[PDB]
Amino acid sequence: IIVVVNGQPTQVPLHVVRTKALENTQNVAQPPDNWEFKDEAGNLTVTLFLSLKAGVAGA
Amino acid sequence: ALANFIDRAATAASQVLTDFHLGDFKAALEKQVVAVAFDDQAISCAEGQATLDLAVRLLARLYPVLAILPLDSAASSQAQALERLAKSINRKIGIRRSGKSATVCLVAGATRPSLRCPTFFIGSDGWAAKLSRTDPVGSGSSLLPYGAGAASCFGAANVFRTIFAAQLTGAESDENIDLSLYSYNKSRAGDAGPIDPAVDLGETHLVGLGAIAHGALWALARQSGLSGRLHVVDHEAVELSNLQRYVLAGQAEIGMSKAVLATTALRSTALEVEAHPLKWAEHVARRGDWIFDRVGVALDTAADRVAVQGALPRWIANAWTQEHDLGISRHGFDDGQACLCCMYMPSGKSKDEHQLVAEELGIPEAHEQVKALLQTNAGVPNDFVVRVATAMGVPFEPLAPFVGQPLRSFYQQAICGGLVFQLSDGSRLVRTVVPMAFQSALAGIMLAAELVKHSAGFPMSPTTSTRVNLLRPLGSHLHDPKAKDSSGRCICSDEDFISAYRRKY
Amino acid sequence: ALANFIDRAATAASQVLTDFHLGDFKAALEKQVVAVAFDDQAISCAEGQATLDLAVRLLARLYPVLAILPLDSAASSQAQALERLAKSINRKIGIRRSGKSATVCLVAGATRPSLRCPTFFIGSDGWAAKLSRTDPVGSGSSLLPYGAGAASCFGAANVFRTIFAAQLTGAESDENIDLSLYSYNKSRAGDAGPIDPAVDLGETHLVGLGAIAHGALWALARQSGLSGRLHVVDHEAVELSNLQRYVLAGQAEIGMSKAVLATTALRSTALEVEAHPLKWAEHVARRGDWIFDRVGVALDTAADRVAVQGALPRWIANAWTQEHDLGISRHGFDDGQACLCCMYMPSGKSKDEHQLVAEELGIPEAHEQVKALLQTNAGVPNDFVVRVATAMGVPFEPLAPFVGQPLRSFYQQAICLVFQLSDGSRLVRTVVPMAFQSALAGIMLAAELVKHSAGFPMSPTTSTRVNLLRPLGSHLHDPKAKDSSGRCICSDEDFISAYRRKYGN
Amino acid sequence: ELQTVDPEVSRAKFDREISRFRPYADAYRMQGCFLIEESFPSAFFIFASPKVKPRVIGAAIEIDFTNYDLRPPSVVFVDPFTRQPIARKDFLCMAGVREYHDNPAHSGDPWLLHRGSGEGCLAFILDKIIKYGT
Amino acid sequence: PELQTVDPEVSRAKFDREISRFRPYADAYRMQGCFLIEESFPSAFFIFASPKVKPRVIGAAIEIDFTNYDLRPPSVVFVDPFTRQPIARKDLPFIQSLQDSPFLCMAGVREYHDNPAHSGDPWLLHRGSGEGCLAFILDKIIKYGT
Ligand SMILES: [Zn+2]
Ligand SMILES: [Zn+2]
Repeated sequence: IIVVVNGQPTQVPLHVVRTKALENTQNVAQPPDNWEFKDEAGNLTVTLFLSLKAGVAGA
Repeated sequence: ALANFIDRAATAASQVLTDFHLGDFKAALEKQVVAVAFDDQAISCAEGQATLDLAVRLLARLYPVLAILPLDSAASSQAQALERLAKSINRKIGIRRSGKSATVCLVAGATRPSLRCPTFFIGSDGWAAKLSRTDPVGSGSSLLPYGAGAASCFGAANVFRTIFAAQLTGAESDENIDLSLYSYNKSRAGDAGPIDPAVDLGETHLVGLGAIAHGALWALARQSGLSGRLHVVDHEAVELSNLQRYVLAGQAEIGMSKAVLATTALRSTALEVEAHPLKWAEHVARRGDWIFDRVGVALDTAADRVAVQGALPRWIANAWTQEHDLGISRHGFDDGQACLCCMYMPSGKSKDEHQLVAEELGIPEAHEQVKALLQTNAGVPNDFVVRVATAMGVPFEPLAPFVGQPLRSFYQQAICGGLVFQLSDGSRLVRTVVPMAFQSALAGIMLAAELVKHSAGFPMSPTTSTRVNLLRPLGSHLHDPKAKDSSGRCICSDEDFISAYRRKY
Repeated sequence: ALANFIDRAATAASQVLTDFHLGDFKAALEKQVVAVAFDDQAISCAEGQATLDLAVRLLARLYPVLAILPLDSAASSQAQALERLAKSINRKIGIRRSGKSATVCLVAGATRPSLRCPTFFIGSDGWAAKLSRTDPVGSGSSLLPYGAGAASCFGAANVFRTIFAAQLTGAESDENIDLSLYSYNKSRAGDAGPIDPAVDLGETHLVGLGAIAHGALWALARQSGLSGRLHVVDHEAVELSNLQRYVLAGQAEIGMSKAVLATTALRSTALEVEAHPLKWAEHVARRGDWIFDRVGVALDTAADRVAVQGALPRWIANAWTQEHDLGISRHGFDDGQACLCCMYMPSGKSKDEHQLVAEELGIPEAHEQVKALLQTNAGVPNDFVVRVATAMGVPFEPLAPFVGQPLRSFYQQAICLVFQLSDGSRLVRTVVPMAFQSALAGIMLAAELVKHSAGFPMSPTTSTRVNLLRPLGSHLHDPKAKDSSGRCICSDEDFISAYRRKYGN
Repeated sequence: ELQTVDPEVSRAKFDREISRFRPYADAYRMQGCFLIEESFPSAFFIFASPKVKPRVIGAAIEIDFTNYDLRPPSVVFVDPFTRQPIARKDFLCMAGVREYHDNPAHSGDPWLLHRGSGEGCLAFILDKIIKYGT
Repeated sequence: PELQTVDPEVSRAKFDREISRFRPYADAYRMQGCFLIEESFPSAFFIFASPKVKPRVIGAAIEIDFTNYDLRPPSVVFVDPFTRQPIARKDLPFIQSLQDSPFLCMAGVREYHDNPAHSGDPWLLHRGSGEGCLAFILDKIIKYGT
């Protein structure tokens, strides 16, 4: 499994993959609820994506 | 030499640094001399000039003392102009002409300044943004600004992550960046990507003219030979605080319409610029023609961006800055991919405004009273403004002028404008997200890149969105897939919305 | 030998005779012996038989004693049949086989009866009706009934005007009639009318199947070569008093559906008859098609005939028997001429029903009490019926049973009865025409439908009028301008469109 | 009453009577007159005094245009919910209304004296109800 | 005010379809006192009256606004039957000061989702369910008044 956490990859139930993915990328600061585990297609060896939600600030 | 808008920059830093204290932070800035150094190679070409322009535009919005270091005599003229640029942003800013006191340094061109401080060589070659910690990387000969400008953003982020390293986690300095803004992969020796700057943007709408839009405008004004009809839509005016983030605003633009600013900034392009000093909804209603071939979105709220998709433009580029991530998403509506509304579909119930407001003010138990005051929009009684200052740990007196005004006013002026933040030495954090200028600028560069690439007809991104975290080492994989909403509740599932789209396009 | 329906014939007489008195009148009839004489010329042709047929049908509806006089042995077969026809209408009628006692005689054929009583020779030739007071006129050889039948009506009218000469004014009998029912002008030797069994009615509607329709049906059933589809429409049944006027009703028809009777009247034609025991509205509603190729109206009130025009048939022939005339009118809608609604457009306001009934009750100024007793449907008090009976000039006793009953009850019985209690001085309001008026109007109606469906040139004036209580007019045609009020539906663009939509032009 | 006039005539006349009401709907609403339903040959209205508090349905009617405008329209007071005819405990004696001309007490004022004048059309009927009833 | 920003083709088809879905039922809605008075995108104007109360009283009149439908749920405003101007709850014979205009505290209604006290229940959680269609609003009002 390859989890791309905020663009940064890390090799590792499914909350087990996110927990070690957040521990490996030191991104455990943000609650795990704010993260969205997706597949290479974006659906809520393989490559998975542990990214945040899209943003609102821009002005 | 700290800028008159420094408290807003401190607000932004307070959301990314651990153990933040406002006195500490300004003191830290005051002990810095951030150097921009450059030689004949950088100043002799458009990519060099652009990198330097934006580096200074970003650094002067935060650091109280810069060193402007021309390394040969040809760079001297550019040095004077750069100094004038800095000062037009912060007239009290300090300029050093000597390198001995630099605490960190950015270098454009081919020459090493050989200073005793962390030094980051930045530059570009067309679509490629380049940064090295060890060797000069040079400026290319293209007339595109995307690589050159993105290089400045990465430069400014590394300056910030070097100086404040001890208050960041997993935030090492970048050693090497070679990133193509064409593909968002590592640049390759073959696929340089097309660099012809003669292109036409069609009839494009830029919605929102704030920080992100200033990065885009910065780029669109520096692509010589670009044609197009650009509609620029925002109803607001530049405020002092905005200079923390708005790379094309200086002291002289305080109080200017954001639509007029954007018009002036493009005056020397060949773009046909139509200024709409109105909100999107009023623009859309007066226009009375719902054909929007190309819309760039640079807004602040989910609702405002979703309202744009509701108009059913043919194609949208959406750009954002959030806490630990900036980016762009792209949307055709009838393309099997996620629409812009997909991006903001809510995942479940949340807390109401009365609760979150009550929590911020340190009174999570006067929810009922805050609910009434947000509906009646009545004046906050004296006994209320007294409670709030005590629960927040600040004096009553600075807040007394808000007694009697609407609670929304009291809240968004005292709290969201950072008055309680100053009074508490940065411990009472603002809930409104305030991005760093280098994030706003990069997001806007990427937005003008997408609009340009789209309008040249390039095959579009393999994924919906592209993301960047400038508070960390650049990622190895910036593409971010997003699946269409499958709840059934997004309008891209609606046959009426699909019909209205196919009718137009 | 007076008929069981004689009071209805007395109701009719009382409207035309001066100083009428019921008792005198019935006595005057009992002193008469009305003779029908005829020879081998009359019984040997279709015209002569038709003339005899209708004459007996008319005279048997009024005179209690007939003399049937065959003038040779050939005419003896027709004689028995004529006696049987007269008895089928009034079983107690008196039949004389001698003229020694005649008070008035009608003669068909060529032979003179040689009697001392007033004697009218009647006859025909095709479209021409013939009557002469001095010489036989003879009966032609055509298969046309119109002239022959009209001659009987002229026969019966002159009988009535002769017997009752002393109670009429300007009512001389006719000396000579040579009237063309084709042209309604004096019959010319060259100006004759076409005679051909080649006549198709297409799809024709006969609305109203009462007295006038009976004359029309008598004629159509003797029209040789008649083809087509004919709708006969009436919801009512034959009442005993109708035998005073309905030439095809005898004792055996009492109680029967007028629609079933009209059907059997035509059984010997080639017409496909559809009989509808309905009112016109129900006929129209059940057809759901407002195509009416040809309509013959034989009704009794303005509103009913006006409603027929509302449906917008292509062409209407309208037939009437009024107080001082009988007649026929012809109406296309979109032709510049008057329309059937024209013929009854009101010219001013009139008396209300409570007021007219107050005059008929001898209480002209109790109009308020007659309106109240009609609205409140309350019982007529005893002091009212004593007032009414005294105003009516009769004893109170016949009207005493009505004390306590609705005024509508009192008026529906005593008034619709008191005519007999007053020896004929109290006249009823509703005109009861004489049998010969109804029959001629119906002959004219059959004439028009056949001429129009044979495509002859159509009449120069809208209507044709005859007054059989006077010597025949020298100018029967009556012009009639299109209403020029604007208020007649023939002025209305919606009605004109709906007519062209169906029939063009 | 059964429709015996060519219905292309009456339908055309009713549709025009309706077209002409629509530009005035706002004005009529102000006076309390509301077109509820419309479908040849009937047009259903409800009425409410605008100055009566509380706001009260004072009347509902059905207006029939069968055989319009040879025959003038029937005006029946009905219950606003069930549409059923009502008793006075909850006809308009006026020319232009078929209940009046068919009353034998008004046989002397025939409708063809009034046809085309403006009496008997929809606005005329609505205006009379608005003026009197309120 | 709310301005029409959704392609009006979309919101007008949806409106037109809510009115079409209403028409076959109008008699049964009348039996409950529900009268469609005027329909004209984006507005549907109704009057309401208790069939079960004598004398018949107009107890409510609503303007229903379908601007930006159904990206935005519809606005329900209580108005005066004749003036067609908003009214205060004091003058109104799930509904929520007496001098303030009442609204329908309910998912599916714009005055709910825009109220700060319900920011946590966003409309897009409810879109496409029934809540916020014309019949959903009509049902609630018919059931408040009896
Ligand atoms: Zn979507
Ligand atoms: Zn006429």
